[PDB]
Amino acid sequence: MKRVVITGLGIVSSIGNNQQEVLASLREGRSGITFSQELKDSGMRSHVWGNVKLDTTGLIDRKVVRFMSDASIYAFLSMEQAIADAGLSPEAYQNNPRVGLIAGSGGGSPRFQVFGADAMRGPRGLKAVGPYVVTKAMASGVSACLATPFKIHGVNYSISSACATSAHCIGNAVEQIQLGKQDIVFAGGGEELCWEMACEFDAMGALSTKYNDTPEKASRTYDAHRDGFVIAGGGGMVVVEELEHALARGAHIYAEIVGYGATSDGADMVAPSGEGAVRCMKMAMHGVDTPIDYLNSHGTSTPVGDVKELAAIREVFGDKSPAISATAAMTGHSLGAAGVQEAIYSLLMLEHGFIAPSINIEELDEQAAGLNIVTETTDRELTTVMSNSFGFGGTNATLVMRKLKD
Amino acid sequence: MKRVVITGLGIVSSIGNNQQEVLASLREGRSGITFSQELKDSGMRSHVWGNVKLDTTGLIDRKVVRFMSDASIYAFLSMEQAIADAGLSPEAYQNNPRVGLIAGSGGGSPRFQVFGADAMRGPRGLKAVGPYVVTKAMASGVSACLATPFKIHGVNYSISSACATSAHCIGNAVEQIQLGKQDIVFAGGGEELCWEMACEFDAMGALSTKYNDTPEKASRTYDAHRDGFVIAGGGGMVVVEELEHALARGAHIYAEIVGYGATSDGADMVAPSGEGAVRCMKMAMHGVDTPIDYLNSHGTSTPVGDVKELAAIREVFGDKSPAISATAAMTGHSLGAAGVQEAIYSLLMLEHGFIAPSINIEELDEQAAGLNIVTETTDRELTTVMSNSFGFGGTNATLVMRKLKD
Ligand SMILES: *C(=O)CCCCCCCCCCC
Ligand SMILES: *C(=O)CCCCCCCCCCC
Ligand SMILES: [N+]
Ligand SMILES: [N+]
Repeated sequence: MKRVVITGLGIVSSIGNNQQEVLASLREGRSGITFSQELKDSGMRSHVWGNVKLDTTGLIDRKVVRFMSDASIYAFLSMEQAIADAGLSPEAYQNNPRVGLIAGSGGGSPRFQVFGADAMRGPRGLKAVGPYVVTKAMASGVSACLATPFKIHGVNYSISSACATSAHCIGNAVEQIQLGKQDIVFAGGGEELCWEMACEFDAMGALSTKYNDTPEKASRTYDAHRDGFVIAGGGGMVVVEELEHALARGAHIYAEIVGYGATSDGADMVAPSGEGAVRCMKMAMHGVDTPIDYLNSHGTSTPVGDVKELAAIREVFGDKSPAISATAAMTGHSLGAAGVQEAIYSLLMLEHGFIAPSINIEELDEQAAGLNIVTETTDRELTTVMSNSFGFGGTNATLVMRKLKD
Repeated sequence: MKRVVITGLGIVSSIGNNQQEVLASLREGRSGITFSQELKDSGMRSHVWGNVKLDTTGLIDRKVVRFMSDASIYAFLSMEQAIADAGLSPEAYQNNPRVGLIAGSGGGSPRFQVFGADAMRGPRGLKAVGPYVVTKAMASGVSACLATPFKIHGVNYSISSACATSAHCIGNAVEQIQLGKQDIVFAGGGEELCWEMACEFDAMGALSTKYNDTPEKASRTYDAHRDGFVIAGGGGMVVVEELEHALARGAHIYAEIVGYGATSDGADMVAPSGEGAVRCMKMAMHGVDTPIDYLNSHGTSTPVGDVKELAAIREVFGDKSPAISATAAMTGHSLGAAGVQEAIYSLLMLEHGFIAPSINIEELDEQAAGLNIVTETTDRELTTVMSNSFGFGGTNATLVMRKLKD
């Protein structure tokens, strides 16, 4: 079939507003977690989050941004970055049936959905709601709000799968190219950050609550004292392109997507079975004749999740386990945007030959012994990398990226 | 080059709780629209909707339904029907890596999102929210809540694209089979019905408001006096299966999916360009050398939308325009669930050899002159049918289904 590569990337995360700032953070093992007065004031127990430190005011045309929620905004900015980074101009990607977009979010826009209901219940009713809430709150917001202004004519929809959302978007973009339907597909996603959505995770005891006094230490994947993930927001976009098309235009190729796994646990609603992850990674590794040098785990810093994934990793690789680090210990978990942002962190590590450190591991978990968990920025010539993304509903996604021969 | 067929269906709509009840409604041109005190009490101008006339209490295991919102419930029930209709036993589709599920909703669950925020702001805070709001409100709720209890091991995620959602879910399912990755994929979707979501549409003037005293006449696609669509809820699911696999087990085949189109307008955020729909239908018709005997239009009864689609149809078929009817005039528009429900209506028409009437046309719009809009139930031996689905963000989907030879 057709080979697929990544020729551009864009990102807005808790550790950087572009790939340069992100690279700097990854290398330094810098945390993007800060104290949130908003979460505290809402009555939550978790008072920390991975927020985007950027004033998006006036960065998007007024007539365009009026239909957008934060998830769409973060993704839109990420896409602008990706387009430039890919060296693409309007004449090449706009009004072109061979160019599409697949990007989504985990929950659309809880903030505007609540805004809509709150306004409607007010004395002005419909007049207070306004005519822009639907595009801001609908689940497809991220794809709709980008495909329209960027004049995309190809495929256009969002894939949603909880914390695996943007990982499946990328995988599906790869499939569109392998099917020969598209030459280029912008893939990724975004997720807003707000108490409206965060309080639901706190309500199920999934968020960290014992480290509010020391925010940068809250997310501590694999640490024996971890107590839940740190919610984060942001966006990310990658330019997925057919190999010949990319070579023909002299594009800059970060890596080739040589593996994509998507499976289902068919077990628990909010807990991983591990069995699904094993099949997902094996699927992504099928046909890959090179060993996995680095593995960017899902590792959101949860008691069960963290170790369940490691057990799955041991089952897949056995004794030949790759180097592992959970970037979430620095950035927090951006839910729907986690898949693309982590794929990007992995691509930056591959591009710059280094392994980001898995921070805040003061006491390694016993069930994490016998594995190579990197806790310090390590320079190394990586060739093949793997990134895992798991979401509620037993949904699993795995991406394997490899450098292209010279 | 795998061929794909539909071997089972399930549905919960405003016009029936199973395929038999729906068949009867379609043949009788019976409206599923009723007056809604809920919408009126909320302060809306639109007081009509296509509600599901069924008490779902106790129809799903307590431990399972606790994680579900209405969209998931409708889809779940639809899937139970589809499984039985397809004649699939547990050991045939469960714990099987070759069996997946792709289903979504247009907006997850506005009701539970608002519920969570409301509860959180109350005197009980987190305790009032409970630990089940995330799985109910997340955009992937429909796929997550079904893949888990049905023991799905293959693909598992939701495709979301506003009012084209379930149509893209079906198309993606076809793609998974064509890629040889799955032998069976349950595809479809669901959408809850509530003022929390409906008021947002009324706020942009998209819903009918001039026929509240005569509910069954509110949805009137192609009528010169149409004034917006009638919001509806419900679910639908179809069993997408590889041909050889279906034949081998002696499955009942409704039709083969011979065409699937998915395009983007790249124009207006909440209005169709028409140009995108032309490309979508043409894409779905590629290689289809049989004429379209019946076209189930998106036709949601909107001023601009109704005629824009007819213009696109004229451009695609020219002087060879097919018989057309908008089932939405009877059922209302179920948003994310519309795609699969309309594909099911089309399959029932194909299976039973008849064309459902496009009701409530008291005065045909002038821009619809010269077309074959069926306004009376008409028996006819159909062979190839087409169904269109369009959504905000300029997202387009078209499905073409054809009876298998003998
Ligand atoms: C990751 O799998 C955990 C679940 C994330 C679901 C997406 C975010 C849902 C927000 C709306 C519900 C609060
Ligand atoms: C169809 O294209 C019109 C848009 C449908 C969106 C359905 C989901 C909306 C959820 C958010 C409402 C404020
Ligand atoms: N990851
Ligand atoms: N349709």
